[PDB]
Amino acid sequence: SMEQVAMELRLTELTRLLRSVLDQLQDKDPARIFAQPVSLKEVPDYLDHIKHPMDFATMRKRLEAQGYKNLHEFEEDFDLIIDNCMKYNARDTVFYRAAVRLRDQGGVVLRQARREVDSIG
Repeated sequence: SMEQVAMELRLTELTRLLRSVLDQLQDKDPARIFAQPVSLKEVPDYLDHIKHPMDFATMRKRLEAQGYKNLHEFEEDFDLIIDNCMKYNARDTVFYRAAVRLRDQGGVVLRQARREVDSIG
């Protein structure tokens, strides 16, 4: 149908906007602490601690399959990256501190993204 196509152009454009959001958030992680999944070879107990692991590469795979239906879904995954880290790692660690800084800096980007998603529809 023509409606299915219109719907698909919307999803494509949301994907476009989320790709730019993802790039901006990932720039706030210059140390690349959150770039890839936590290695189960190197942290064998990780899944005993963290039930839903997340990282920027895994988000990017979902993004490119148009797997985010709305900004809320994408923010959920971003928040997992931060929240998982702040639980697994102690306060006095470079990892925990990196997550705090990503959260604080990401806030600004996400605030305008919400406005853009509502505005452009």
